[PDB]
Amino acid sequence: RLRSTPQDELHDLLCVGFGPASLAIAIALHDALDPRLNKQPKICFLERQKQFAWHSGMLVPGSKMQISFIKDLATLRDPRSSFTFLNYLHQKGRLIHFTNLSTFLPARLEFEDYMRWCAQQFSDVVAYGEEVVEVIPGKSDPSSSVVDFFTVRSRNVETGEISARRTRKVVIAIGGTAKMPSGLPQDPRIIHSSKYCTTLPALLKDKSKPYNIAVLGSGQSAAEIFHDLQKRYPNSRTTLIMRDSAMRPSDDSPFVNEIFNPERVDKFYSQSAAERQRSLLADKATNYSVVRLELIEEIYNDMYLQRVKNPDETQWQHRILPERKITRVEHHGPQSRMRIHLKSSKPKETLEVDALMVATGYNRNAHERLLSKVQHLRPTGQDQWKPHRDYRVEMDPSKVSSEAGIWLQGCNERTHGLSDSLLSVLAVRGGEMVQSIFGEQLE
Amino acid sequence: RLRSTPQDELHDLLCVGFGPASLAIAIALHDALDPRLNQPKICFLERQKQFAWHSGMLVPGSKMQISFIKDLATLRDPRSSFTFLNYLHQKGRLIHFTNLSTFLPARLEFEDYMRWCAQQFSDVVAYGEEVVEVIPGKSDPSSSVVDFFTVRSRNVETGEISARRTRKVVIAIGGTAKMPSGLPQDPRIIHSSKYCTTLPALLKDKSKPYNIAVLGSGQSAAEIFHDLQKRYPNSRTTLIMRDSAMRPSDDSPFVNEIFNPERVDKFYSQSAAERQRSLLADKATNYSVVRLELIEEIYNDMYLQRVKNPDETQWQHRILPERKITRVEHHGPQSRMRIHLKSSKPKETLEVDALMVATGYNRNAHERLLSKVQHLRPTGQDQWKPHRDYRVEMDPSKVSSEAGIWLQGCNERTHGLSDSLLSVLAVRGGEMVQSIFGEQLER
Amino acid sequence: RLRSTPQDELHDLLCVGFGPASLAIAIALHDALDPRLNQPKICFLERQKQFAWHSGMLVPGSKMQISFIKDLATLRDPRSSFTFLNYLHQKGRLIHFTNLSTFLPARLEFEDYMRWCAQQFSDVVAYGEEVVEVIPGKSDPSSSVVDFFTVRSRNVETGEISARRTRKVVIAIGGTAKMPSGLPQDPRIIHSSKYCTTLPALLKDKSKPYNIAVLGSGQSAAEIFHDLQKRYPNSRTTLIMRDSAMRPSDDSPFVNEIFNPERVDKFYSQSAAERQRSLLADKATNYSVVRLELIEEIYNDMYLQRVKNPDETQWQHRILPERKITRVEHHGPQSRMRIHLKSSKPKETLEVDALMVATGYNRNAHERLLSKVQHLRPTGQDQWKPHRDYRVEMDPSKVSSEAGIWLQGCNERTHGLSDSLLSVLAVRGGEMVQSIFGEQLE
Amino acid sequence: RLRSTPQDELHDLLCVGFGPASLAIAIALHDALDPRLNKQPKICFLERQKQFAWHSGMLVPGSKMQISFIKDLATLRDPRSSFTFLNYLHQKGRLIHFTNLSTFLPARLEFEDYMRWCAQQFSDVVAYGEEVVEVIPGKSDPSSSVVDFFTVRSRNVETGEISARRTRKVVIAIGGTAKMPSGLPQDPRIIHSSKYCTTLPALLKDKSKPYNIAVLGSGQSAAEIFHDLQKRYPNSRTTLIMRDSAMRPSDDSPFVNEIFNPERVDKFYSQSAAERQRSLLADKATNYSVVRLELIEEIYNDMYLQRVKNPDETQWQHRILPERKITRVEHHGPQSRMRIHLKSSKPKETLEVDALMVATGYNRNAHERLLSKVQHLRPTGQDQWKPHRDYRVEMDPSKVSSEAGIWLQGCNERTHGLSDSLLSVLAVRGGEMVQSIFGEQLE
Ligand SMILES: Cc1cc2nc3c(=O)[nH]c(=O)nc-3n(C[C@H](O)[C@H](O)[C@H](O)COP(=O)(O)OP(=O)(O)OC[C@H]3O[C@@H](n4cnc5c(N)ncnc54)[C@H](O)[C@@H]3O)c2cc1C
Ligand SMILES: Cc1cc2nc3c(=O)[nH]c(=O)nc-3n(C[C@H](O)[C@H](O)[C@H](O)COP(=O)(O)OP(=O)(O)OC[C@H]3O[C@@H](n4cnc5c(N)ncnc54)[C@H](O)[C@@H]3O)c2cc1C
Ligand SMILES: Cc1cc2nc3c(=O)[nH]c(=O)nc-3n(C[C@H](O)[C@H](O)[C@H](O)COP(=O)(O)OP(=O)(O)OC[C@H]3O[C@@H](n4cnc5c(N)ncnc54)[C@H](O)[C@@H]3O)c2cc1C
Ligand SMILES: Cc1cc2nc3c(=O)[nH]c(=O)nc-3n(C[C@H](O)[C@H](O)[C@H](O)COP(=O)(O)OP(=O)(O)OC[C@H]3O[C@@H](n4cnc5c(N)ncnc54)[C@H](O)[C@@H]3O)c2cc1C
Ligand SMILES: NC(=O)c1ccc[n+]([C@@H]2O[C@H](COP(=O)([O-])OP(=O)(O)OC[C@H]3O[C@@H](n4cnc5c(N)ncnc54)[C@H](OP(=O)(O)O)[C@@H]3O)[C@@H](O)[C@H]2O)c1
Ligand SMILES: [Ca+2]
Ligand SMILES: [Ca+2]
Ligand SMILES: [Ca+2]
Ligand SMILES: [Ca+2]
Repeated sequence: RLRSTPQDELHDLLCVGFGPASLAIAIALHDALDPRLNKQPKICFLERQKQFAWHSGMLVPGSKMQISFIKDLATLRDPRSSFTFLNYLHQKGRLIHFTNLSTFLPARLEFEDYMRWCAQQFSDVVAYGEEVVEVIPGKSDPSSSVVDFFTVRSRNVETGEISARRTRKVVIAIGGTAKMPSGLPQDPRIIHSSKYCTTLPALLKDKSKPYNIAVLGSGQSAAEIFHDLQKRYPNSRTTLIMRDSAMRPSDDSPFVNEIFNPERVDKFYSQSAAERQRSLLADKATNYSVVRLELIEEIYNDMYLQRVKNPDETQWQHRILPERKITRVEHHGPQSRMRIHLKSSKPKETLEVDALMVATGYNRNAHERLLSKVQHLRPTGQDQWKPHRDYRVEMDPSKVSSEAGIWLQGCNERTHGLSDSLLSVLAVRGGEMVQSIFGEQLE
Repeated sequence: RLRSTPQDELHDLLCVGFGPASLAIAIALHDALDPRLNQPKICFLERQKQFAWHSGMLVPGSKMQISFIKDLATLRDPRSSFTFLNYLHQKGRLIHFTNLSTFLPARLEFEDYMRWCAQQFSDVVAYGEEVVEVIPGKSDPSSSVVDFFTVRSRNVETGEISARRTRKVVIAIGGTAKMPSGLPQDPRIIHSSKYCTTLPALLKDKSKPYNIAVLGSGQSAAEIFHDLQKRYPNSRTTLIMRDSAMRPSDDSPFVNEIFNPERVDKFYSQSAAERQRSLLADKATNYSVVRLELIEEIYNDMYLQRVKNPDETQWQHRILPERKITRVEHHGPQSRMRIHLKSSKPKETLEVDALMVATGYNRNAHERLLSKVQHLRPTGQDQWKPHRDYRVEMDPSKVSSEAGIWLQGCNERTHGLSDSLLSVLAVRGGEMVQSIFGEQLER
Repeated sequence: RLRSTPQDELHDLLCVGFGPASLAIAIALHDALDPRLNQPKICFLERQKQFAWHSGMLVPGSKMQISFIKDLATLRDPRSSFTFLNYLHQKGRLIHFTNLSTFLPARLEFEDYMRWCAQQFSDVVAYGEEVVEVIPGKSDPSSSVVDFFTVRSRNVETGEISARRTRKVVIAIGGTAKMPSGLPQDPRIIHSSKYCTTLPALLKDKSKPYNIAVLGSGQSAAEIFHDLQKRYPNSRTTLIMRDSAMRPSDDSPFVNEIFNPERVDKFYSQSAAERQRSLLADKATNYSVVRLELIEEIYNDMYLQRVKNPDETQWQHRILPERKITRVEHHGPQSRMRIHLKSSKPKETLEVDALMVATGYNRNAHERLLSKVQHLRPTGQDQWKPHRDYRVEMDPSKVSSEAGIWLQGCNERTHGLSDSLLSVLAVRGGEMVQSIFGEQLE
Repeated sequence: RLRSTPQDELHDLLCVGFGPASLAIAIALHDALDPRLNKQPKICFLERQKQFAWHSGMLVPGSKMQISFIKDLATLRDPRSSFTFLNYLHQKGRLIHFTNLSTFLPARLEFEDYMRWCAQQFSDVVAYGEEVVEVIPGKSDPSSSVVDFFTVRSRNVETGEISARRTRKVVIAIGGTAKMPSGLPQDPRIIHSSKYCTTLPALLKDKSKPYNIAVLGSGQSAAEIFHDLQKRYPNSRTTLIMRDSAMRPSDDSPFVNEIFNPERVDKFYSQSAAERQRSLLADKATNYSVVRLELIEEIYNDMYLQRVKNPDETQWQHRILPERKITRVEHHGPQSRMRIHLKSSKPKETLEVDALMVATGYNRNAHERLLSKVQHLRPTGQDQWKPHRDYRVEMDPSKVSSEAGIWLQGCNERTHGLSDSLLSVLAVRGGEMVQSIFGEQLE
């Protein structure tokens, strides 16, 4: 229903990224325009992938959502929305079938399809294959001392051509970038977890071959990869390398998990920086460096069966090496394998591996580089973009028109809480964003 | 949305009973008239003084036995405003229920949801009306053809009789208590359906060492037996069952596809012999079975008695399996009742202060209620025959086409094990609205 | 420590079979001989070359269906050296098993536990011996009374016949494959009991798109159906069942009291009518049922196919309910058989490279084995009748009291649903040692 | 089979305390003397309580063990022992019935009965009702300057009379003592969790009275008390006061829990003090200030039901006050209720309560007072007892004979790991203790 804006027109809103966060904004805008639900803006979305896809590099077989399907992209804002997960199922003729599953945790493949089904209804306003590379200040009058729009430049991921689009307002919703240990070198055989399903098969084409494959880390991504490798490459020898002493379980308990409630964002944001830092630390185990207990137990059971076959752990096909860090990687010459050097992680062993899967998490700072050509518009003394409660970043008012602005989505954990980077509050936050950006225009 | 019809007018439809089945029809009619989602003269008569859902069995901790997705609207249209999720959103409780991580709300909570739905229809529901007669009406003195029905109800407070005229009747009156034959009439012999409303009046002192027997081994018997040991901590309770053990309900996913709304067509279109065979083979999904978790809790309570005393005969709370009651003897209120037991195979004497009889329900009450119109059935029929759309066969030479009677909730034999449950109410509500109002709504 | 008896001597007891039932007797005799806890001339004959527990069905990930406490000793004496926990302690694995927090070891692990037990009786077990007949013996040329038995066994690898003489015999030979009568004999039609041992030799290319059918809907059919989809990832598998659905086994605690060892006394004393009715009423504990967790796993795999394609007819792996096989075309050089299906209610065909037949077992094989002594039964018996202590009725005028035959594992009709399982083996082994050797040990 | 030594004789070993730690030693000595298990020392145990009892003040209805029954007092050392939990069940005629329970976690009540069954076989070497008060040095030749025995002085609970027993070797196995926040005054209405079942009923006799009852803390003891009070006093208003933001789940994941393995004691002890501290910190959530998830979920569901009835948390019968600390208690005067003053626990609110349950944990320092009169025998420069791997404390060899010594049990978490104070390694540690104390004597 949302109609396209011509590429060279002045947009009202341009969103960088079309993952769940921008999709929830698109959905919330649709719903706010729906006479059936409420009491058209010139909008477009740029997405570097060639079609909608949700962490496709980590769609390992059997992987599940880590959040109740009720926390979809609409329901917590309005269960009557056409964009609920249950309505998607009903449109697919699968609602009763999903009901008989008796699970709150769909396969990630299914929840990706739900979001693909939503995203297809916005295809007229999404430009796929466009990687935004810079955002530059615009002036309607060149002799004005005030920026009143932004030019967003994007690179065609197939041809390299640079496109430009003008917009009053920008949303940056680009998720995370791979965090690599600084000491690891670049090599086609060292692959971050985010590119597991998508590039490792190309590297290791023979599923029956006895590859040596190592996994670095001990959070959910590492555990899913380590566990999947033993099925994907049944004759491989896999090694899980972690600096902790053990995989530790994610905190799914209900009182702790109320920090993810949508209505907590007001209170979290109003707290002092010192309190927000302490709170995030105390609740870290709900999300970071932890594994769903059910997957830990599965891996533990697999280890036990190896113990039944051979009591000597050093002889096991699949091994966990706890409290170790990689200190050196040899990787030159035509030989297939790298030599990983391991030391204790407390305050030498070597391994010959065909590939090293690096499951060491994500950073959420890439908006600083994307926004570098407008960062002179920030107030003096800021080395970082500062979002208000409504996610609009602070601009020097002598330099930027009140009609122009930039909002950040998904990189605001420090100011808005641990739910900021997840699916947890997207339905409600998308509704807040539509009111913040479009509210006056709608009325 | 549904406006009252003056009590004197010729109604389009009168529904007898305002339990979940009739409520689902009201909701389906509301949704069919809702321009977001897509007036007849309708009224409902309910004997209870307000909406209430097996209030006599609202024992503490009792839970739904069916996923909340099978509420009164979602399987027909997840966008409906009458979904359980939207009810939670309207109550400010949606996020809190999400953190519960359960498909099975407390029965108390699901009653409040349906009561919240029911309040939307307060203009078209007359509470405290017990329907006692359905009378054939002939608007033409010069024709013996019946073209409407007069429904007579007795007000439970005044006892006055009121009459309403309607073209069509829905009979949606649930079940009546099934009692073993030959029990004496004694206020201390109480059917499970009146457990919460009658037993506390009879046994007022919660600390007294009452002897309380429970007859049966299905879900009602297990919930009552388990609850009595908490409600009367010093009581001596006895579960009497003719089976050798409580058996677990079948909640496995392939078997339970028989409850899918789209299976109604398939079940109906089978011969009487195959329908009868089907119901028998699948009986363990519903009848004479207990949810495994409750079985396990009762078993653990029994085990703890064994820890304290190895002699089962001296336990406070006991199960007497493979027993039948030969008679319940009484000598007035001055003394306990005496339950005489023998083997249920093709002996004990119990002295009790009350006998909870959890022996299930019959769904044949519509036969008495419709006795004054049964001469309009085709020659030879001794029971009402519903077609697929739930309308009973009438002799077409005796009843007009504008007049009809439908049955809801008593049609297991022709429509499947889901008929008496919540399982297909949302979808069946939609079909009923089509069958009864479809043309009227098309014009 | 059970010492061997010279083969030509007259044994006190000869046991046919060395599966868990006979093994539980050996363990109970060992424990009865141990003054720490509290020698007859005994020998066991086993057709397999070593101890093995349904090796043809040791599917990856398959689990015990009974708590490890019902091992081969604990319910009779938790102090026994032959408990599962002591075995783990001896293996250095007890703390590691504890951390699993499960009552259900892998079948592979429980087999190893019983193998560890069985290796301690190697002095009294002859493997590779298939018993073929039991013939009566009369040690007195002047009396017509049978007072011993000769057990004749064919060596598996040499085919040579050996004769062993014994006063008492135990038959503990488990079950035989039950096949639907209308199926023909073909290398591509394999009973579930030979899944792991026979199917790989027939279907050698783990990556080829075979069509593989599975007949039945009990635990065996479910385990094979689910496993085939991993073992042959490109196969098209089909579960053919005459019921409408896989149904869950009853593991609920009151019902499962029927497996309690002390229940055998009460069950045995019931009438034949009551025992038959009782067995029927409790059938869902054991027969034609699937553990709920596995049903749900199979259901979830079906659901994921529906996510990828809503048309069930085009799914890789399918279930075909309320079907019966009316005909199999298997003659010809074509690698695939054609299966003809009809409704099982009182024209579709499948072309398959193999049909796995998971249709259960019979436990009547002792009738053929004992045929040369069946004239010793009392008149008017067409079956062997076990007493409570598992000794079969013999005509007193024909058989001396110091001679007898006991049956193990085939007495469900008289001793209850626990008879064929591991459930009462520890306790039953103790009772058997008392019945067979009790007067001898006192 | 262990026979009494006359009270006035020189014992080989005297154990202070007869809880699970001392009982495990008694069991290991018995097994070491059994020719079945391995092909008599003068020993006595002194126990303050009148019979064996295992945290009887916290035997709340429904409380369960938090460790697999396989970790009983013998099995991990020798599954053949007559003192295993499975053998105890067999002796009681309950083994099959417990098997049908399908649980690794007996009721605490049942596990206490198991240990009482073990303890009663040592009744000839245990003096109950004896509170040890001091350990004093002994010189068999008083003119010499070498200590070669110890006199253990104990107060008879019934008569207060002091008796003295002499021994070469002493074991201190006295568990923990109630830890109270230093700011709380002494008052009969302020009760530590350790005395909940035994003292609170004496204080609040009428189970139907609407008492106000507060609970301080958020570990397992606070959760069990908070949950139990709501059943024990159905009309009470209970309040859980915690300085954390929420109850947090205990870590029962299997890799982490390998720290409780008996064979890990060697690994843990052989680490530096820095690394022992760091590791105890990393694994703290297995044991301290945490609650079993299933209990958290049950309390959460009870709170949810209150919310169904009334969305305003301030009106709930039972409430949780997070991030609070008690700053003042008013408790002088004849009024039934104390006034508790609360403030935020972050770096005006009052409650009036009939009682305050203090679930603030335990200290394990009480051995230092009992050994004060021998702490001059430590080597020069120690102000704390230093146990070696085999749990014997370091003595100055020029002052203490090699045939005399003191061992500590249960208070050595610092040096021996998180399992030290639990049942986790008692079977194995008992065997080790028998070898250390009586090894040469038996060989
Ligand atoms: C493997 C994995 C599984 C997860 N599972 C869950 C879960 O089950 N439940 C849950 O609540 N959360 C989960 N998360 C957390 C995750 O962050 C959210 O699920 C969600 O993806 C966040 O949405 P988003 O739109 O903020 O970020 P993303 O999903 O990362 O989306 C960002 C988008 O922007 C695009 N983009 C990036 N840079 C540019 C650019 N320069 N120009 C144009 N486009 C660009 C990317 O291609 C991407 O599509 C998971 C995270 C990972 C890594
Ligand atoms: C204790 C109990 C618990 C159950 N729990 C579940 C569950 O968790 N999930 C599930 O799917 N099903 C459950 N059921 C099955 C139950 O039948 C349905 O939940 C549902 O109540 C059926 O709805 P109904 O409108 O058909 O009948 P009812 O709910 O019985 O309602 C019929 C109505 O008609 C009224 N009535 C009867 N006679 C007259 C008259 N002469 N005049 C006027 N009014 C009359 C009654 O007062 C009542 O309000 C349960 C049944 C029982 C007994
Ligand atoms: C696939 C499968 C899985 C099962 N899993 C379980 C479980 O987890 N828990 C449970 O309680 N029960 C289980 N059962 C039931 C099973 O019957 C028992 O576990 C157990 O195997 C019975 O032991 P048995 O010794 O009486 O028979 P078996 O285990 O069958 O042993 C019989 C032995 O006799 C031998 N034999 C046969 N004929 C001769 C002959 N003529 N001469 C010499 N030797 C002969 C056989 O080789 C065999 O070794 C399972 C059954 C099957 C088929
Ligand atoms: C409420 C609670 C529940 C617990 N549940 C578990 C569990 O389920 N699993 C687990 O692994 N651990 C559990 N623990 C940990 C607990 O420490 C162990 O269960 C166990 O109690 C340790 O035994 P111990 O003998 O070292 O100390 P205790 O059990 O404390 O025994 C110490 C004994 O010494 C006696 N004593 C003390 N001082 C003197 C004196 N001066 N003179 C004479 N006698 C004295 C006491 O009377 C007492 O009997 C629990 C602890 C608590 C508080
Ligand atoms: N199925 C799903 O829904 C799914 C799947 C995957 C991930 N996720 C979610 O995505 C988010 C990220 O999870 P993640 O596992 O990818 O990342 P993560 O939680 O941040 O874990 C990163 C792991 O790598 C380690 N690590 C980080 N830097 C390291 C370094 N320089 N050297 C050595 N080790 C290092 C970390 O150890 P330290 O803690 O010591 O730094 C940790 O073990 C989580 O919220 C997760 O739940 C969800
Ligand atoms: Ca949860
Ligand atoms: Ca289910
Ligand atoms: Ca069970
Ligand atoms: Ca665990």
